Amino acid sequence: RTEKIICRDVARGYENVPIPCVNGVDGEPCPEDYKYISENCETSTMNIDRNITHLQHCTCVDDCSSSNCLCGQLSIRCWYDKDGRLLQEFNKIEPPLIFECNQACSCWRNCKNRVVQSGIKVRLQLYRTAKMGWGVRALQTIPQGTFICEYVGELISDAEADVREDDSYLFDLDNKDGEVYCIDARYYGNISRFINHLCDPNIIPVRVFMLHQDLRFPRIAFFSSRDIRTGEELGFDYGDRFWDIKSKYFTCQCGSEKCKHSAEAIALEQSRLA
Amino acid sequence: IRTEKIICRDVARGYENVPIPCVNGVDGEPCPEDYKYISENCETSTMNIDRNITHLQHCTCVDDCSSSNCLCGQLSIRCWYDKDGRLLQEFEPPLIFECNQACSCWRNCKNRVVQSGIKVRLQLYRTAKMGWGVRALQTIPQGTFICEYVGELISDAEADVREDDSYLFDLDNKDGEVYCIDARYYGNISRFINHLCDPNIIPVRVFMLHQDLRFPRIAFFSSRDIRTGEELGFDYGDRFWDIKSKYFTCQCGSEKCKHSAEAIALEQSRLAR
Ligand SMILES: Cc1c(C(=O)N[C@@H](CCC2CC2)C(=O)Nc2ccc(C#N)cc2)[nH]c2c1C(=O)CC(C)(C)C2
Ligand SMILES: Cc1c(C(=O)N[C@@H](CCC2CC2)C(=O)Nc2ccc(C#N)cc2)[nH]c2c1C(=O)CC(C)(C)C2
Ligand SMILES: Nc1ncnc2c1ncn2[C@@H]1O[C@H](C[C@@H](N)CC[C@H](N)C(=O)O)[C@@H](O)[C@H]1O
Ligand SMILES: Nc1ncnc2c1ncn2[C@@H]1O[C@H](C[C@@H](N)CC[C@H](N)C(=O)O)[C@@H](O)[C@H]1O
Ligand SMILES: [Zn+2]
Ligand SMILES: [Zn+2]
Ligand SMILES: [Zn+2]
Ligand SMILES: [Zn+2]
Ligand SMILES: [Zn+2]
Ligand SMILES: [Zn+2]
Ligand SMILES: [Zn+2]
Ligand SMILES: [Zn+2]
Repeated sequence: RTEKIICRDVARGYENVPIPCVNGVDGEPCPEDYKYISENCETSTMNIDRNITHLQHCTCVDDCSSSNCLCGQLSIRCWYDKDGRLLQEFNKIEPPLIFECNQACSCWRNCKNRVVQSGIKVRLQLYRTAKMGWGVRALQTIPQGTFICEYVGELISDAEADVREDDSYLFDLDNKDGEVYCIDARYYGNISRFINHLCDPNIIPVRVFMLHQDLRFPRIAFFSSRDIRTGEELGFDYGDRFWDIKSKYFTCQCGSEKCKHSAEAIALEQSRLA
Repeated sequence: IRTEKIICRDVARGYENVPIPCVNGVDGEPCPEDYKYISENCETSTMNIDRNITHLQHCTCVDDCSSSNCLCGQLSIRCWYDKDGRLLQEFEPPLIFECNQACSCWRNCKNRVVQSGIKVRLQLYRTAKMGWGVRALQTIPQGTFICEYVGELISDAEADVREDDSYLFDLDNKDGEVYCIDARYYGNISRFINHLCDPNIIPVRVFMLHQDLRFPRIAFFSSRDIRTGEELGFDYGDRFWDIKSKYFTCQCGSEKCKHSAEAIALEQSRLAR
């Protein structure tokens, strides 16, 4: 079947680049059972602290590439290299919080510590996969450590998440201390709502602070964990919490030799304990 | 002969769509730094703007929002944008409702002028008699968006007690409590726009990515064709000058000046008759 292009830009011009949609698998048209938003939204108010006097900020008179940058120190160091990519030694299993520079800092808008707030730069495509519904793939090579996109949706409380019927787009912010919040991309979301789980993932989520530092509401940034080839599907590890629940209802279709959540893998992890 | 020096390549530090340089060919005054340049309004207490996406009025247009059927255009009061993004008015103050994240239209539709930011080239420069001012670096057709009045959102009760009121902009909320934008400590290029009795820009209230009626945003549009080099200015209003004329008079130098010593005396002469 021909790979028809069915939307020139699912983001309707809201991103720095278009995100087209194609389907060469079945007759499903472009997905429209949600509202594309490029930045997080609220229905009920979350009362995010946006008091500018509450911000920690730097006093740098350079490009914030020195070890003197107070915003880099809020994460030990600035984990961005000169090209805006995560460093090699960056912890990819236990990422630190990133504090980017903000409107209170003395530095310029193009300092070295503003990667996520500058938006999508790589060419992505929404496409129909063979076995996992819609997915997202790269239309270019992407070096390791490159910012891909943010997990964008509706900010909700943990209590609201628990009464939501469809949890297939629910991202837990993992607030360890105090009030717990989630991003639900079911009704409002961006391209990230279509990114599938891979047991051999090529992107990782990182918690980032930009225009506010209300620690209840980290923003979720995906960075590539290795070099990604053109045409390669993007995916992150949804985590054992997700699969511990969902695997009762469906198993992983990633098809990797390393797959941890397939029907075969589940049967092995069960036949063992027996 | 004193030469003009470029003393800052961009007072906005890269936050605007274009750089806004500062020059001084008048005196020894250094680039103004007794404030924090911000490109968007800030808060220093709980304002918590209502951004509930489900409560935004929005349109369903599948075109570029150029038709009269666009709900957002229909909500706008006594004004509209032409095909080039220029504001036309009837001349009750105008009120603009731009399209937003809830509308079905694209980010580049015809009802997105103010939210797309500064497009005209402006310069902060030292004036002869009015301190710093802002002038055009290009021809600006009538109705063109110039810049937004940006600063610290405060309640009118807080505005009543601020010590330096030289940068205080009253939003004049009709229904509900009144709020103000104070650009004294945090502000953008607009904090430097002087009063002119022959003004060439006008402030217009606008809603964009929220419709929290406490906080219209203030957008300046040209009220006539402006030539390169002309100082930009708006009418600060009689309420400003009724109070401030005790302390200083208007130095705009226009033959139409309303607030010089001579104009005030003449107005007092007219009232006495
Ligand atoms: C992967 C991850 C998450 C996360 O929420 N995943 C989602 C899966 C992906 C969403 C796109 C769906 C998840 O588990 N949903 C979920 C769980 C249970 C039920 C039920 N019944 C329903 C839905 N939260 C953090 C991570 C991290 O890697 C690190 C962190 C600090 C950013 C914190
Ligand atoms: C001009 C204007 C305003 C406005 O606040 N001006 C400022 C002057 C300019 C600021 C850049 C300084 C103003 O008066 N300050 C002020 C008044 C009294 C005292 C004392 N003691 C101190 C300071 N507010 C609207 C307008 C309009 O034209 C229409 C509107 C609907 C947008 C509503
Ligand atoms: N590895 C996977 N194996 C099977 N199904 C998956 C896998 N990854 C994602 N999915 C499906 O996609 C859902 C998660 C969505 N956030 C991803 C986009 C989804 N594919 C869609 O078409 O809307 C899951 O709840 C599954 O239904
Ligand atoms: N027409 C005017 N005549 C005299 N002073 C003016 C005039 N317009 C503005 N000013 C001065 O500028 C102040 C308002 C500021 N928002 C404008 C920028 C100011 N010129 C500065 O250098 O910072 C007023 O309180 C006056 O001190
Ligand atoms: Zn810094
Ligand atoms: Zn910086
Ligand atoms: Zn900083
Ligand atoms: Zn798998
Ligand atoms: Zn419309
Ligand atoms: Zn609209
Ligand atoms: Zn529109
Ligand atoms: Zn005057």
